[PDB]
Amino acid sequence: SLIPIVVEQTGRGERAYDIYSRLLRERIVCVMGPIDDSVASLVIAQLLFLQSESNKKPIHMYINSPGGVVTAGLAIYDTMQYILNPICTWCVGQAASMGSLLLAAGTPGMRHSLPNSRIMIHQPSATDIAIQAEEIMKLKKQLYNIYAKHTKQSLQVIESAMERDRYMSPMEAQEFGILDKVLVHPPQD
Amino acid sequence: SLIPIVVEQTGRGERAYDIYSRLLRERIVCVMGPIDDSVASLVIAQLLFLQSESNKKPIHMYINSPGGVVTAGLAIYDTMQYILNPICTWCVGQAASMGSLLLAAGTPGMRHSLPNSRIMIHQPSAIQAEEIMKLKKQLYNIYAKHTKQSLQVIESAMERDRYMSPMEAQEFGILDKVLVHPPQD
Amino acid sequence: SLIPIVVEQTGRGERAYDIYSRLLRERIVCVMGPIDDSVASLVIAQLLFLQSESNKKPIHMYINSPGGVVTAGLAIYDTMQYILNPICTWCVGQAASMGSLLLAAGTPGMRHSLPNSRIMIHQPSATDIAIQAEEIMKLKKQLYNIYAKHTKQSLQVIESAMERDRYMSPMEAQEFGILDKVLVHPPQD
Amino acid sequence: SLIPIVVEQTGRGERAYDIYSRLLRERIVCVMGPIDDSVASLVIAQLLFLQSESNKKPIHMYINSPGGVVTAGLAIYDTMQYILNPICTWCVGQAASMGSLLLAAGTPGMRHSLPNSRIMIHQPSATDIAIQAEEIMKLKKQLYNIYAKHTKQSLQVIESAMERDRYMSPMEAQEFGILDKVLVHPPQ
Amino acid sequence: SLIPIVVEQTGRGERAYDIYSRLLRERIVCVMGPIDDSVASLVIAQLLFLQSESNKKPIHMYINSPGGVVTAGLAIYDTMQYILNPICTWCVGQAASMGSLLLAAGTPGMRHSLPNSRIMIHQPSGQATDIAIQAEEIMKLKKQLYNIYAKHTKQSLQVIESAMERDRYMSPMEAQEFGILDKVLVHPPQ
Amino acid sequence: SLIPIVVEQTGRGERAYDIYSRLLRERIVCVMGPIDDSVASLVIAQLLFLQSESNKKPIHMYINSPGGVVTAGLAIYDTMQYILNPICTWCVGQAASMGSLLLAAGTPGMRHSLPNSRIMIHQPSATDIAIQAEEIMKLKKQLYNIYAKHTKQSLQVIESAMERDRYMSPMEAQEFGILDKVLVHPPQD
Amino acid sequence: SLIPIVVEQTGRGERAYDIYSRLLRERIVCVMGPIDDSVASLVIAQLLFLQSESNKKPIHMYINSPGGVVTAGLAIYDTMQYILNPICTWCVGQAASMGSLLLAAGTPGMRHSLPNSRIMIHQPSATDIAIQAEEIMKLKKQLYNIYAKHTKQSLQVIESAMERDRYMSPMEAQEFGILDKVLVHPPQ
Amino acid sequence: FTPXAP
Amino acid sequence: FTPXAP
Amino acid sequence: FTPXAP
Amino acid sequence: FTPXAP
Amino acid sequence: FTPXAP
Amino acid sequence: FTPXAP
Amino acid sequence: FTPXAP
Repeated sequence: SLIPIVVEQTGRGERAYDIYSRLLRERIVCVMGPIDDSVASLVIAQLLFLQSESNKKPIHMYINSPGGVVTAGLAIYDTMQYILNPICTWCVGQAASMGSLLLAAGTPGMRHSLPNSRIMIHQPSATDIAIQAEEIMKLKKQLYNIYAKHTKQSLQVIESAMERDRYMSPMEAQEFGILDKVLVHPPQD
Repeated sequence: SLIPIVVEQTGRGERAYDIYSRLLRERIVCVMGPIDDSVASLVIAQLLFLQSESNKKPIHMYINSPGGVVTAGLAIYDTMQYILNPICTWCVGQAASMGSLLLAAGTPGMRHSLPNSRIMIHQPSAIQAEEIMKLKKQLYNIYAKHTKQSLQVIESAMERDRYMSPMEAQEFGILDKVLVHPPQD
Repeated sequence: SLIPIVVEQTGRGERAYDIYSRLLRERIVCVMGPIDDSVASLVIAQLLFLQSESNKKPIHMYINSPGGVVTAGLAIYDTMQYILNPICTWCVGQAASMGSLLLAAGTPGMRHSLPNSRIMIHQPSATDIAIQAEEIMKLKKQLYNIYAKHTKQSLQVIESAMERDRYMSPMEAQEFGILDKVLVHPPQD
Repeated sequence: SLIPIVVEQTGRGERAYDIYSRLLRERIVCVMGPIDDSVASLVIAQLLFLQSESNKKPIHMYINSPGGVVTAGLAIYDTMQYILNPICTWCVGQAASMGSLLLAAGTPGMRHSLPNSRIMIHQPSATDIAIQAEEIMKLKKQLYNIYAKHTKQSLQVIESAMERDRYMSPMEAQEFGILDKVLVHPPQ
Repeated sequence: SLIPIVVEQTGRGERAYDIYSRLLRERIVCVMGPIDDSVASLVIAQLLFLQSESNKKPIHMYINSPGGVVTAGLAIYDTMQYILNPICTWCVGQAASMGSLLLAAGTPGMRHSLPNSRIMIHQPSGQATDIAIQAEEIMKLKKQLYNIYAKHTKQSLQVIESAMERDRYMSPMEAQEFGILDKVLVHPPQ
Repeated sequence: SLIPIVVEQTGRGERAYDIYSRLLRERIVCVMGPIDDSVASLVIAQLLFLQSESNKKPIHMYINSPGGVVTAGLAIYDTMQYILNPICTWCVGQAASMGSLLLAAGTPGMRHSLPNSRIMIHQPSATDIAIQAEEIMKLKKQLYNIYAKHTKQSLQVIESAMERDRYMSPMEAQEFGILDKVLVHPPQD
Repeated sequence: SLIPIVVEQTGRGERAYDIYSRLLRERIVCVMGPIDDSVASLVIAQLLFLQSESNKKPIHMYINSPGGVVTAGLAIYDTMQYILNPICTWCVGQAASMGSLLLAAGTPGMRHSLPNSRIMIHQPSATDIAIQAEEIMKLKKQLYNIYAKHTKQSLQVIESAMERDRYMSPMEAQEFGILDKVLVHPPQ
Repeated sequence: FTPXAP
Repeated sequence: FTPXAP
Repeated sequence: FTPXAP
Repeated sequence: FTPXAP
Repeated sequence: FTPXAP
Repeated sequence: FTPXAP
Repeated sequence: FTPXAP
């Protein structure tokens, strides 16, 4: 599909960006669709580049994603931890399995979602290779710990919620420790 | 399907655009074909961008879609609510399933169609059973608000496997004006 | 198939176009092959752009199509009505199904065809989503109206004829009221 | 098919064209391979553009085609007639079916071929949408008239000729009225 | 796959060419792989363009090809004859079927091969016609090939037809004795 | 998919690269996904380029990879041993099979992993031609000697380890000799 | 896949070179993967270009290849022989079948491999259009003769060796005569 | 679509 | 196609 | 999505 | 193809 | 990933 | 291939 | 690969 071109300001004399690179200029990183090693590669590159430009200004990570390869998803999460910047996460459409994990890992207070989004932690059912019984269990326990850490729930609560094959509303995900704000409109008042 | 390039005079020299980026310059956002996450994030990118260039100038969203993934469609809907601009919607060709929900979510009075369009609110016929249900009640509520019809009149219409004329769509509450030509005065 | 590049001494200096952008420059909108939503987006964009450059200068629409998606063809037809410009239509090769409905929707007296073209108003035995019986008929009936409007023929005469699986010579299409002059070479008056 | 870029020295410096766009600068229109709606689209666009630049300067159509969609061929043939320029047609390799109709339709005396090309007017086996029997017979007669008009032969001689499943030599094609000259080397 | 870019310097540089456009600037036409209408059209366009830049400067035709569509090869052959330029043909890798016809058609004295090339005059039983072809039409094409090889190898039609029956490749030395090429070159001479 | 364009400002006017070419300018070389002869040739090309910019400045290899074609990983390995520059390897996501061998081949003291990465030295049950049993054994013995050289473990310990079909936590890989440091956040001083 | 772009700084130094085009400036010809007629075109083109720029400055062939079409490989081989430049050959990954014939064919003294390469002269059990059996032995005898010239071994030794379905370590390859030096690090 | 969108 | 379209 | 991200 | 076309 | 690589 | 082509 | 090639 064709990606449109926008021209900005500007102190140089205009510039013309593809729409997505211009969103990069406002320090926004789109995480869209399934998460594989290529998506993780390009997200991590974008986080690193942004931090190199300013290890201080917030980075805004918009998530619409059904999940993906867990090791790729972990690669992103670890990058989020490592960089210094505050990271706002913004759920649009949905954030399921690995996508909901990246959402929960934004810096506290800065994890939002839109009103109609859907949020799943349950986990299908993938992997780059395959795979022993002990390794997939090892990988889940790594997700148990990360969800506990950021939702401030207990293991046995996280594990029980994950066994349930269902999606949460934005406000139910908030009560669980995944989100902080559900905005219909920009706030203040 | 090569897309053509047009010449513009601007404030300084002479810019060239592909025809779709030129239409974005007039704050027009084409929403054509099936709606999926890739399309969803393209429309939303254009919506956020346009608001950033003006909190206040209207955005025109031209629609010809047979629907799509409901969460990608909702993603766009929520972006339309959040954004502060007025949003004109304009049905060309057809607006079915999520397509007609985006048509309806324009700011009131600025929801139009051309005379020969078709509008469908019926859903076309992987997740658990309860979630398809929770997702459809979500669609019921959104249509309810913007049509000002009640919940039971929406759950009835969204069950008739049928299309409505533009004027029938106006009566129901989905759109406001039906235009064959620009208005007089 | 690479599109040829042409360069223009005017300018001003000199600019280069792919031959189709060069035709559009001059207000020619090419409608070739099957009509689907994508073609309709393109034609409609080209139409709206040309009108915004001048609502008075005529727009030439060159047709060589076997038909296509009914809703996309109506979408183009509606835009032709809504814009203010004169519309010359010019059938090259063939205009069948929605293709001939576009030819007939040119501004009266400005609907042409080359000598050996084939015009078919009969519908083939698609839509975007598979569709109910009552809805096909609604779509067919508005095909009857539109066709009756621009031919100055009665719904009954359009409803026959459209039942014949036939194709008309350009002369017959004229007598029937689909096009206005068939031209072998350009006229003198 | 990596199309090479050539650089030529026009006003007022040097510009770089792909080699086919460069041939279009010399008023040359290439008709290669099976002729369909897209081919007809580009060819017509070029003929329209070239007359737009001069309606007197000859246009050269280089043909190596085994045929194609009959309506698309007719679309080209009709725009060959409408435009006012003289048109040399030049056949390399083959002109068969609709290809040899375009060959035959260049302005008289200016229709050429190289010595080993093969020309067929027999129709194979067209059509974008599967068609009824009376419609394919109406097209075949449109072909018959066009061939009889430009070869100065009778409909009956055209018709029984197209029944023969054969190619002609460039010499035969010229005696028959499709070509004017067969050139091995440029003339004096 | 990826085609390299090279930079040359001229009275107006700098300048960047894709390596193949660069070789075309030295009047080299690469004829590589199976010959079909699209190759014949690209090759013929180069030939015409090069003669229009000079109808006297030689033109170098590097040929590594297993054969191709007969009518496409003949379009190339006929255009080699029609242009005025001396044509050097250079066979690298192989010239089989219509490939070795193009090899044999260079200007007499200017047809070369590298030493490990393989040359084949036999026709295959990878298409050889665009559309399906009657038996008399395929015999006419093969007689057109018979005449062309004979003219350029200075052999008799009988010697040609007998040779094309044999399903074998020749060495560059054999191909030279037979009249298909003139010089086998391991290294530049002198 | 769409590779974002970033603009740096250092700084004659401003130049623009795709984000990956921009990372290469910070001397980073990405080794993402399966290693085949094509990625071998890209990685090698980049290592050689950077060594010609500077023989001394370190080169950083970010590795997220499930392994790949043995001889192509050795081409990479061999190239990274041959250049003069120190090489920091950095494992995000996973380094399995030849991935983990490339992680292990960085300069001692300079091999890192993020905390949730998974490291495997088990080979899968990977070569361009079909090859005899004897030669498969020769390739594996080559792997044995390399891992032995870079962990400073014994051949028996290495051969015993690779027989087990399992991944390692980064901490276990550090204790084993595969890498030197595990980092959640940048170190102080 | 995304090929990185490098920006050069040398004098008038800008130009965004692609990474491979930039290696070509340094007189490096990459020969990666299986050799077919298109790879042979590209390699010859680079070789002929590099000599055109300097028929004295060395040229470097980096070879990682499992082999490929025999006549494409002989096309490259003869071009190496035909140009005057010294040619350094450098094997990373592997050089199998026609790949090691090109490796063995660089100028004596300038044939290298990294230490973990695999070198195979056994031919695999290949051809543009199928071939008669007398033809496949003609091609194979050409292989024998070439490998014999550059390894300085006897036809018996070569034939006996090519019969073994095995790969050689680079030290083994060196003792056989296929290459001259096996480098772990640059020498001093 | 002007007027009124835009 | 001129005259007359354009 | 400004305010507040950015 | 000159002379004569063009 | 700086500090330390780069 | 120079000399002699070109 | 320098030194020695190039």
